[PDB]
Amino acid sequence: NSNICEVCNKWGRLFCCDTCPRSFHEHCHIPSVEANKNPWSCIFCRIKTIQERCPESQSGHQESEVLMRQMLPEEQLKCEFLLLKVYCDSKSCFFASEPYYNREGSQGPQKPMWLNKVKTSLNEQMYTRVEGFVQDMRLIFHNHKEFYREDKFTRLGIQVQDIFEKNFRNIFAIQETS
Ligand SMILES: [Zn+2]
Ligand SMILES: [Zn+2]
Ligand SMILES: [Zn+2]
Repeated sequence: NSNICEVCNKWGRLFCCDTCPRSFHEHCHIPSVEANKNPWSCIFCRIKTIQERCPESQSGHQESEVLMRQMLPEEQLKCEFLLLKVYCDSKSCFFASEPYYNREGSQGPQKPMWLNKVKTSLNEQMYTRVEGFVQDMRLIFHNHKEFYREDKFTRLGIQVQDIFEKNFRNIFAIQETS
């Protein structure tokens, strides 16, 4: 196995996947690493199995159809993995925990949102459709853009949203367009 956490790139108390070389901190994996289960397969492995069992799941889809899907187990898993893909970027630190807002010339968002809140909402099965999860995720970046206005710090929201959007298109096999 790997000697660092796949998500945060630090050593520590690591749980090792049995079907690939990745390792994880307990709460870096999503879902949190399962208590028993020998062997244990990580989320990357579980996502790969879905594709292999239904090759046609990789043909192009329309975003509007994807968002209306019910959060059955496979969609739940895909949203977990997309969330994990954002935490994999170090710039996710800025959007992880509950923000606060006191900047001259700006007002905080009406509906604050952050990664750990989305993590909890997945864990607690609070989303009934993919649209719920994607809306909260895009809301994180949109709040940041509006609040920071012309400060160059706005760019951090563009950068992390780009990671989200590329991974969304990959994981849910969105039809490629020009
Ligand atoms: Zn970690
Ligand atoms: Zn694995
Ligand atoms: Zn099939």
